[PDB]
This record gives sequence, structure tokens and C-alpha cells, in this order.
Amino acid sequence: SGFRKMAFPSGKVEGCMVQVTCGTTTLNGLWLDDVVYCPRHVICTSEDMLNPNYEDLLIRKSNHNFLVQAGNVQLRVIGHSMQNCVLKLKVDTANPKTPKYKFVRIQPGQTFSVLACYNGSPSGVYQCAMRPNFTIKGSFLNGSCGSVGFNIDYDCVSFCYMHHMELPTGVHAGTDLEGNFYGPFVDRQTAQAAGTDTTITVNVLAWLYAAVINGDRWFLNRFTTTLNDFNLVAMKYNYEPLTQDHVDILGPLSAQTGIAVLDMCASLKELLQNGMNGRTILGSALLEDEFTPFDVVRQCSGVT
Amino acid sequence: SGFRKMAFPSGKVEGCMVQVTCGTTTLNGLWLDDVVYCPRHVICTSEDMLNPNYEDLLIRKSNHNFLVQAGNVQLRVIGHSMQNCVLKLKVDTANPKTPKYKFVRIQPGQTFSVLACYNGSPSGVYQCAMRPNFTIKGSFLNGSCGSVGFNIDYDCVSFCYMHHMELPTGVHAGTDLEGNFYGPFVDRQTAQAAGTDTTITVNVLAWLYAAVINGDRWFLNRFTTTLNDFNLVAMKYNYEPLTQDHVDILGPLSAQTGIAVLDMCASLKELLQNGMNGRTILGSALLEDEFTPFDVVRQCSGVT
Ligand SMILES: O=C1[C@H](c2ccc(Cl)cc2)CCCN1c1cncc2ccccc12
Ligand SMILES: O=C1[C@H](c2ccc(Cl)cc2)CCCN1c1cncc2ccccc12
Repeated sequence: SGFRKMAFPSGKVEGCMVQVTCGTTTLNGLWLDDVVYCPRHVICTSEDMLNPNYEDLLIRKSNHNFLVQAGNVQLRVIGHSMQNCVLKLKVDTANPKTPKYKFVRIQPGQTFSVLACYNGSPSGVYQCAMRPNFTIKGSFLNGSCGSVGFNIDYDCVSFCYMHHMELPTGVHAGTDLEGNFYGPFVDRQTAQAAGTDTTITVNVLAWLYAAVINGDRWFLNRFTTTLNDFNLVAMKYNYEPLTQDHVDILGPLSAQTGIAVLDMCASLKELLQNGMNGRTILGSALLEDEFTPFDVVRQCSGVT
Repeated sequence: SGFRKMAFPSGKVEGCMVQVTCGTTTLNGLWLDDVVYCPRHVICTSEDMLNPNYEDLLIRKSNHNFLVQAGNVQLRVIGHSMQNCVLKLKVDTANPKTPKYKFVRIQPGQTFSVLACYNGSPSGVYQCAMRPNFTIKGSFLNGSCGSVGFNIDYDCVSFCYMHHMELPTGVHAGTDLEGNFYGPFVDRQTAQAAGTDTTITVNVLAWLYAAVINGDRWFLNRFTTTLNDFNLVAMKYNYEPLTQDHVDILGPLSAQTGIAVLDMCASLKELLQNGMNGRTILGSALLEDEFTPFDVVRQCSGVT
């Protein structure tokens, strides 16, 4: 028993972390096979950050201007290209530590582990979710650019995120491993609106099941609801509208606890309308939405 | 900016995780050099768990009865011994992935990362603290025994914890890497009292500094206090008595923010006496005590 904000073991990803220096700028890169992926803003300076013409800036850069360093060794850049907001530097050596990998673009509400890096060296690992407004509430400092978000399926690493920037609101924006930004964000130092951040209702419900599984049952009530009645309440409280897919995905948790999804929705409805009254659930005084039903199942079953 | 419950990168520890099977029992072991460390209760069955005479049980076991498996390969046990509540199985091969390491016994209030394992395979990593009552509020299922807690100092892994059991209260108890239990716990399936769990005051203050550093300043007030006045309030609210050592350890955080430690103590005093009033600090509705001042400095400076 016990429920924690667990992250995937980072070893497979640590073996992919390299330093990428272009001119006076240094950030993290991901070395998989003979390619190093990093944010394209490595070619920028702090002057041309207001309005960068990346095609123009990149034209003034050659293979030898990209200094890729893995631990202590220097990699030889034999090719370079821009793919959306990422640079792909082809190196003469394939990473001997390259795990089995996939580049996948995750959906909002989905969770992933982040390995925060500085100068190509890992420093921390934490779990987080792709917020419904496509931002991540991470922990990143100047130098963390190129740090990746990933998931692990036995031995296969699914890279889903690459960190690029911190918005003036303190939250973080970045791309999938093909250079496509999650959200409406552009890699420009300009005023960007993150948008309304709503609560991942299917995740709050999954975490409510995790609480029942681990003993915290106080919030459980004698009531029930319907998808439309529950949704009227979710809209007022800025909660993601719950669909029949969400109900189905909660099926295995509903089976483990014997609590119907709509009964759990009524318990949640009462927690939104009445608050916690000073009580906690899984050691938290607020409703947690950064655990997917897959995370709750995996953590409460012990998948390695 | 941004503040998260970060764990150390687990790669160095993943390379030490092995499976240890003794009879019908299977748990995790830590392979460093030619020794595998694991909880001694691997030699027990579910019958002799009420009152095990480990010296007697161990006498009936030989080197060949311990099946140590690293990934896919089977290690050859050429020696075995009991050191307090741990078994040290000497194997014929030194772990080629053994990092630079130390076995240190941490103090309550100190934090460490846990790599949760099942059948010698890592499944998750999370950060946690040694509670003042010597228990850990972890996330462990049947099979996680032998999972370790550690800290990393550049390239040196300080092993501080080995998981042994879950108490009937749902919290976890385990040993340092010399087999010595943290707390009054014995490796017996009997009613054990965890004790009163208090709040790590120096950690709540460090996290309050982290909040000011990251922008959340609402809790900051126009008042000040003294160590003795603050402590009267800490005692009523079951908070660890704050000493002059704690004040000194908060020195660098107090310097970064320009907020005197006793001024922050007055802000904390008001948060205890008046509650949060529905507000949050660093995205949390309760006072967080699982970040030491070293963690706040490391996370807000970017140490790799
Ligand atoms: O957001 C940025 C900056 C930026 C600006 C424009 C464009 Cl196009 C991309 C990136 C500079 C590089 C670092 N960076 C940061 C990324 N994460 C955490 C940060 C914490 C404090 C300070 C800067 C941080
Ligand atoms: O506490 C124990 C048991 C035990 C009993 C007596 C003695 Cl001497 C040691 C250990 C059996 C082995 C597994 N174990 C567990 C450890 N962590 C999480 C557990 C979650 C659910 C069930 C058991 C868990």
C-alpha cells in the first residue's frame, strides 16, 4: 500500500543525455543512434530572441559550429537539419547506450516523467502531466532546455517531450521529438497566453479510486449521479468534461473497488460543492489530477 | 522557476538491482562489488514470520539455496552471512556497473530517493523523507522488499535505506545498508507502534523560502517572532522544535530572499494559527515538509 508521485526509472534516458553548444549558447541534447536532437533556439543569441528567423540564423551555421559533448567525449557532427523547432545533428558515432525507442506525441491529461538536465548531465527526475492547456507545470531553470519527457513500456522508451521554454507565467512549454510544439506556443521571446488550465477529471477520479484502494474512504457517499448532471458541476468548477471513454478507461478501477464510476462521480461532485472541510485524501488537501488510470493501475499492481 | 518533488536520477542504482530467491520467497537485492545485500527475511516463510529465529533459520540454509539473478544471468553464491537484519551473499563476480558508493545512516527529516523494484527489476522512482518517527510514507507492494533509498553526490551513491516491511498502519519500515532498522521496528510480523509523526519544521521553512523564490509570497506577513515563541506554537501543532542549527542551515535561503529566518517563522506561525483559507503554496493546500534546505538550494540552483 501507499500512493506516491512516481516517475519511471531514468537510467535508459540518462545514457542519451549530451551537451550541445552552439556559439555562446549551451543546452541539452538527446543522442539516439547517430542523431542528436535539441531545441533549435541553440543557434540564437539573447539579442535575436525577440524575433528569430531560424532559416536565416541556421544558414550562418556550419557542422563544426555545433559542439556536441557526451560526458567527456566530443562527437563529430557530419550533418545538421531543422525539423520544425528542433535541430537534428548527425554525428559520426551511434550511441552505444541507445535503448529501444519511439517518438510519440502524447495527449493532454497524459502523464510522463521528466529528466531535468544541465550541461548534458541529469540532475533530477519527476512525474508530471501535459496540462489541458498544453503547458507543463515543471521545475526548470536556465540551462534545462533539451531536457526530455518520456514513458517506458518494459524496455521501450517513448519520448514525448522536449523542453524549450518557460512562459512569463512560470509554466513550461516544449515540443514532441519531431519539433512540434504542444499548444499554440512559438519559440519566440514574446507575450504568449497559456490559456485556461482545467482539471483532468478522469485523473482526479482515478486518484479517488487509488485512495479507496489504499484505505482513505471518508469521501465516499450514499449518492449517485449521471454523466450530464456531473458534467454541469465539472463545467462550473473548470473540470474537463467527462466522456463515456473516460468512464470505460476507469472500468478496471471500478471493478477492483466495486464502486461504479457514476457513484465515484457523485462523491467527487460533493467534494467540489463542499470542499474537504480540512481533511486530506492520500496525504493531500486538494484533488490531484496528475495520475492517469494507467498510472493508478500500474502503481497498485506493480508493473516493472 | 517551478518547484517539484524531484528524485535523483536512478540509473546508477538500477545497475545494482538483482533478484534474490530463497526457497519460495523472492525479493530485491543490491549488488555492489562481489556482495548482494538483501533483507534477511528472504529465508523466512509466511508460517515462521510471527516469531523467526533467524540464526536457526539461516543454519538450515546453504550457499546454493540462495538464487541471485541479475537481469537474466545467475550469480554464483560463494559465501553468505547475516549482519543485523540483512544478508550479505558473496558472489563470484563483481558488478561491472558498481558505481562509487557509501553506506550512510541518515537522520530523521532527511530526504532520499527510492527506486521501487519487483523481482530485481526497477519500476518507479520517487522522493521521500525519513519521518521523525523513523518510518517512511512510501509506495510499496508485496515484492518491493530490498528496494533501496539513496542520495547522489556528483558520481557517488550514498545508500541509506533498504525496504523490509509495511506496518499495519500502511507506512513503511526498513534498515540502513548495515541491517540496522531505523526506529524501534523488528523484522517480525507483530503489532508494532510507529509512534507520533511530527512535521519537519526546518523542511516546511525551506519549502516556504522555495515558494518566495518562485513567486508565491501571499503568506508573507508584517510580523516577526522569536525561537521560543515560535516553538510554543510548533509544540501545539506537533511540529519539530526549531533549533539554532536549523536557523543556521536556513541561512543561505534567508540570504537569497532577504527574509530573516524569524520573520519566516512568524509567517509560518500565522499559517498554523489561521490555516490557508482555501489558498495554495507551490500548488499545495498543505504545508510541505519533504524538502530539506539542501534540496531547495539544489533545485533552485541546478546542481548536476
Ligand atoms: O525560457 C527560456 C528562455 C527562452 C526564450 C526564448 C525562447 Cl525562443 C526560448 C527560450 C532562454 C533560455 C532558457 N529558458 C528557460 C527555460 N526553462 C526554465 C527557465 C528558467 C529561468 C529562465 C529561463 C528558463
Ligand atoms: O511487510 C511485508 C511482509 C513482512 C512481514 C513480516 C516481516 Cl518480518 C517482513 C515483511 C511480507 C513481505 C512483504 N511485505 C510488504 C512490504 N511492503 C509493502 C507491502 C504491501 C502489501 C503487503 C506486503 C508488503
